[PDB]
Amino acid sequence: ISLQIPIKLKSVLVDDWEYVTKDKKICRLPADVTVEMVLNKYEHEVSQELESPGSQSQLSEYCAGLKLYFDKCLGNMLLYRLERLQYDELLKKSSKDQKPLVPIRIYGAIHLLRLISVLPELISSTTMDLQSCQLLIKQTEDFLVWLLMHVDEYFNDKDPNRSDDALYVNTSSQYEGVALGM
Amino acid sequence: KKRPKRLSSQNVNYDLKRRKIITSEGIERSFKNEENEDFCSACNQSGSFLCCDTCPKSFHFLCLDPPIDPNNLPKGDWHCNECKFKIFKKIESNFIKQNNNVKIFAKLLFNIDSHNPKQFQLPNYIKETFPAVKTGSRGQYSDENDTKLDSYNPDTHIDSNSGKFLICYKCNQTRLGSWSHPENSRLIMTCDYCQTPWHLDCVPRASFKNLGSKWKCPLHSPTKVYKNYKVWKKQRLINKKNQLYYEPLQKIGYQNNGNIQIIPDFKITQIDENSIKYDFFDKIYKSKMV
Amino acid sequence: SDKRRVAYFYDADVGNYAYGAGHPMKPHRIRMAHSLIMNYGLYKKMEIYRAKPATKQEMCQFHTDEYIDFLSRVTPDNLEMFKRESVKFNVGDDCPVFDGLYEYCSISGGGSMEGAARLNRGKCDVAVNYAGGLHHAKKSEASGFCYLNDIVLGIIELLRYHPRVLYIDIDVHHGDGVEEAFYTTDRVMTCSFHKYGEFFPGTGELRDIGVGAGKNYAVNVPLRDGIDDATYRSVFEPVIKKIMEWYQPSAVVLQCGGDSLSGDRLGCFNLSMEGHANCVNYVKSFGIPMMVVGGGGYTMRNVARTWCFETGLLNNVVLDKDLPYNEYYEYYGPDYKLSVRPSNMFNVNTPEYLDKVMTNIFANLENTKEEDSAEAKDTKGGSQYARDLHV
Amino acid sequence: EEVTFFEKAKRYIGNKHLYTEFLK
Repeated sequence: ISLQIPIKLKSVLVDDWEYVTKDKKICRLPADVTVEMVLNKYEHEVSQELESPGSQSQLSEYCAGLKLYFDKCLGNMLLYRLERLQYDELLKKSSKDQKPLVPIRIYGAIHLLRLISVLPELISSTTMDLQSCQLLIKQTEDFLVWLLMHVDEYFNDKDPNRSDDALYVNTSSQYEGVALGM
Repeated sequence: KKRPKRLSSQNVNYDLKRRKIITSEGIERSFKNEENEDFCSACNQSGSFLCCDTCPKSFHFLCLDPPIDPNNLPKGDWHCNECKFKIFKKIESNFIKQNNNVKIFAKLLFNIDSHNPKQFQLPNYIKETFPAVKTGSRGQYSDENDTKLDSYNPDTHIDSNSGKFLICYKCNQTRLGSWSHPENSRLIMTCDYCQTPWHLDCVPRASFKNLGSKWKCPLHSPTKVYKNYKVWKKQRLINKKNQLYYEPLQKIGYQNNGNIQIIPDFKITQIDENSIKYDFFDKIYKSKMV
Repeated sequence: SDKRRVAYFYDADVGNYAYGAGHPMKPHRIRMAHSLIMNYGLYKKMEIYRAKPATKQEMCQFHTDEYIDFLSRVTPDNLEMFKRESVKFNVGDDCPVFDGLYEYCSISGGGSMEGAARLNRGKCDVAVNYAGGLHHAKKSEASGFCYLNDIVLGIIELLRYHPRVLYIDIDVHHGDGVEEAFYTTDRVMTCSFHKYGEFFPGTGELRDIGVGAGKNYAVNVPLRDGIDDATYRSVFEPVIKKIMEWYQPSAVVLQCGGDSLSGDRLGCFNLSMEGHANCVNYVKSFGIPMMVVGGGGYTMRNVARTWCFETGLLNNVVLDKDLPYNEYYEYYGPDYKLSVRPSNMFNVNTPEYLDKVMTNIFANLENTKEEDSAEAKDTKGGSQYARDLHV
Repeated sequence: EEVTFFEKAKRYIGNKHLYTEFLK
């Protein structure tokens, strides 16, 4: 049921939690890397490092299912109380130019890993068969193993105080006051 | 003989407060006769809420997947995410085959509007892997956070743990002073990690802080040492089945970027002091040539 | 020391505003300071000036458009519907709203820009603005338990005539917004005296002296719970002397905050009349252009006493302790004397700590070396004098 | 010489609560 989150990525999640709550920092809205580019890197890299007996079929199927999962379940479990007004203003800007509300291509890999970690919280409370569960756990473990090597390129240790490539924008006093107000 | 209760002046305002004498008259010749809860089910927080009838909970105006500004009220009565399906062959069988390429996630996508939106909480197998991380009151990252006479100094210069006196590191003077002339007394705050004594004059501090993050004595490793650049953030400590591991086999040009448990995935390697001495002299020598 | 032309701007509407019940910070001290000045016979070497209300599009010079438009639209009858902008700028939660809020911000900003313009045209060497002094707020904030930052509104209004601007904060609850607004630029140097303990600003440190061009050019000193007059002299004279010997400013903005007096609601300092007078007296001694502004003071007697004393000495006259009869005759103390007695409360500050602060400050500073703008449109407002000398 | 640092630190710090942090 519970997937083997590596201890490095657990430290990454705790660091993100510290940045969000204690350090009061939120992710870049116009992030240079979102879920689209990390999955593009997945399909560009992992395809040629293994044989092709048909695993690409359910591999791409799981990638598409994850992409669909990241849309509706983003506004359900994700968005720590600081990020609610940034979500509101993002959807307002999307609706300003009549663009459809598509929030998957906005948030980076931090929210992707956060959604990955929150899977056993709601997987257990439904009629969901173990036969697909074992395969999903194994391939997600492969996903975390791939992310391990890519963790320095994707979650590089930087802060939003002297450069703009830290994948983080710091909270403002008005934004901090109004985000935790309502 | 102040006598304040004797005089009340009930004809006008009383006790800073104003009475109802101003509102007791209505003669004017101007017109010339022509349930809910304190907490929340999403983030366990208190604040502005929307009234509900189908459910006994309360939600914030900015804690919804389609959030709405409080000034512009929704038309009619607003309902929660699962309140829409609360009033209303299984639909799962047709929903699985209704769409393609989502088959392994069809059941997961089915359950999206059947439950309320909520703030994110770390699962029950992530935070406890590091013992330094503990859950907060409202969801904070808890790592280290929780004008009279000379009598402050005896309450601080004596801990009653062993009946001794604590001496500062920068200066070997406790400076408790004398009762007759207490101006020479200096306040000392102790560390919350190693209990190292410190005068308030050696370290640039001017007050005692007891709410918020605990004061750190500045004799430890930096947490965010900056050297484009590098932001070191440690690798924390692991108490889950001794996962941190201890493998001392090289201790040479180790290049383990710090994070050593000195003795006489994640890997907190073991180091000795002889290796630290040796590579310090090696670095000193290589700096001498350059 | 030297003879100076002191200008003082007062608006009668500042006095008749009450922030709320149980409110320490309040504007009524300004009217009694004005009454004490008027009844002390200081008009012989003074001119009275009327503070015009601040024009909307020139008020936006510091703050954002929506913040100013909200302040002109805020009132107690619609604060309940104004929830988003109420909690976004900390308005109504810690600082409650009241009738005539926008009027207060308008007249305060007008008085500050009036002082800045009088500095610009140079007819008056020193401008005194007790009506303003709101010095805790920010661009889109009402934090620090105030509503505006009119000093930074007046500082940049005098930048055109004065390239180098020096600001001093002497009271507790220092100028978070003042040093924040002029962080990265060397043109304005912000000096502030405050205590490390938690206050309405909360900010202030010994290592946050500047970034960018303003690096090493915004000195903050963390003080302790109450300073004696001699220790404050020893911590004030060398720092300001080194600043004027190194920075070479062409203007001085002095915050005459009464919050650091001997006994008020939130203050924790122990300076008497001598201690508070030396702050203004020292920075007067160089003769460079000056702008005295005051917003501090939680107790009326102490802040009115120190403001009357400052108004007295600033014109180089001997201000006696006796108070002439006025509308507030039974207000200031039992003996009715213009002297704030220093309380018998301990001196937490250390001479060794002060020496350490001096050494690190010197080692820090050794490395370094709109349709109405610049206008003084107002009225004298001295045709009618409201001197109530009859019981 | 440059080998006296060890016993200098042993005399000065003494306790291992801080010496190990000094080694770090």
